[PDB]
Amino acid sequence: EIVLTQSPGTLSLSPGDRATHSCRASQSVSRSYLAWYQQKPGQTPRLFIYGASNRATGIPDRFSGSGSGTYFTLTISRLEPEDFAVYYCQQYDSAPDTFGQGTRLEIKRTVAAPSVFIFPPSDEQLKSGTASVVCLLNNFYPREAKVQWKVDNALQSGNSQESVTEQDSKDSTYSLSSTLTLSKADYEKHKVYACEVTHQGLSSPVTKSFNRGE
Amino acid sequence: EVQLVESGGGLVQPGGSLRLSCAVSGFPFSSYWMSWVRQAPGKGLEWVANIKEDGSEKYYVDSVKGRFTISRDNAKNSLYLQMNSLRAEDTAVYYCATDPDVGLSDSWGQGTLVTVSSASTKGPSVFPLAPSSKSTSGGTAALGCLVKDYFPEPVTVSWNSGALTSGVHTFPAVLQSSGLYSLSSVVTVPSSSLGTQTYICNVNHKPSNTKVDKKVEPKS
Ligand SMILES: N[C@@H]1[C@@H](O)[C@H](O)[C@@H](CO[C@@H]2O[C@H](CO)[C@@H](O)[C@H](O)[C@H]2N)O[C@H]1O
Ligand SMILES: [Cl-]
Repeated sequence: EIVLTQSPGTLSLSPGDRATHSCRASQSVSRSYLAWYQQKPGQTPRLFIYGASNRATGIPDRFSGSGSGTYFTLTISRLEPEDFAVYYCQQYDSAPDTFGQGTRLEIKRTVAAPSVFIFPPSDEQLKSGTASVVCLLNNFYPREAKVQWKVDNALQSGNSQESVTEQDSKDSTYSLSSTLTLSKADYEKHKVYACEVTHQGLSSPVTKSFNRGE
Repeated sequence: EVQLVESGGGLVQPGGSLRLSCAVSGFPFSSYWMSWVRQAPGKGLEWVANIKEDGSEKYYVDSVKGRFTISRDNAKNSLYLQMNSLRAEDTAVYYCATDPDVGLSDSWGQGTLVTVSSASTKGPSVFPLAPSSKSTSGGTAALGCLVKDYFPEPVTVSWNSGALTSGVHTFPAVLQSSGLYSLSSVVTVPSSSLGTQTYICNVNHKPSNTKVDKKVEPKS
């Protein structure tokens, strides 16, 4: 097996910056049978580079590949906001036609604070024994954020889950949903439900709350 | 117009089998090596198998030798993966993937999720995330739909039958401790539209043949 090792594992660069993605092989890859793919979250990979340096159909000039032997690169000469992805190299010289582990490229932008919104459980859901409380953080950067749920001012742990959207292809922000899940019995023993958000763009943390049943 | 269309995936019992098909159009299929590549949830791409243009040479990852078989039908421009003795290690999105020498960006299929599990398809409950003063300022309101307790992936969510697209964020599903998935989809709209425009989320869970339309009504 030819092992392909990609570096860096993660890369964050701004529009206009030059991005370099490396692919090292454990033995020589002959015939420059080395490809690069772009994969966006939850989407089919697109072939970008084949034969080490050839652009695939529909690939813009800012993407280029180079290399031979054991060392290859994929360059984005001038980043555009639509260029975030995981980039994978693959050799197709000798089976198994192995992939590298990918480099996740994020598009850096200037700090952008989230808008925070809290949504009580719907009447319909409470009917059936469970309460989901949703806290939405909209359109922010960087991706790192801390959401703390408080119930009657007591810090919660273990009863929430979070999910984050892919980067916006035009303005490079993210959005995040946090869902607190309780039994209806537990839900009805408390009054104040609060989501407290800490983020680099907020000079001070922002708390959104409601009182149950109002 | 290059298209690779996969079928044959979905939920399958551990120890069971699936037959994956891939119908190719838009380039000379019979000139190229073809492959299957898979991606386990949250993981990287993994090459599975490939086949020469005439079928006469094929290679496999060791973990599937003797239980997966790659074949092709050049007459029907189709690629196949017959998968047997399936295990949870096989759970992944499977892509048919042309030899990169073809040089076409759009040379992989859309992917089919294979979930190796003894759980049953189960359709979501859909609850509104109603707009209110808490989701509304600066002339815009946020609203949405909580799509809760379904298995397996995936679901699709649209708004107003696809008429509403701007300002939509449909979150990646989270797997709950229950072993069921949940997801929210949210949209930001003009607060002035709340009296006037109807907002409906259209949820399709193909694995359970469940379709739900939920109207999301404003709070005072
Ligand atoms: N073990 C190899 C297999 O896994 C490779 O993908 C394959 C690719 O080389 C191919 O060469 C033919 C002709 O020589 C060319 O038309 C294809 O497009 C190449 N990708 O080689 C096997 O030996
Ligand atoms: Cl691989």
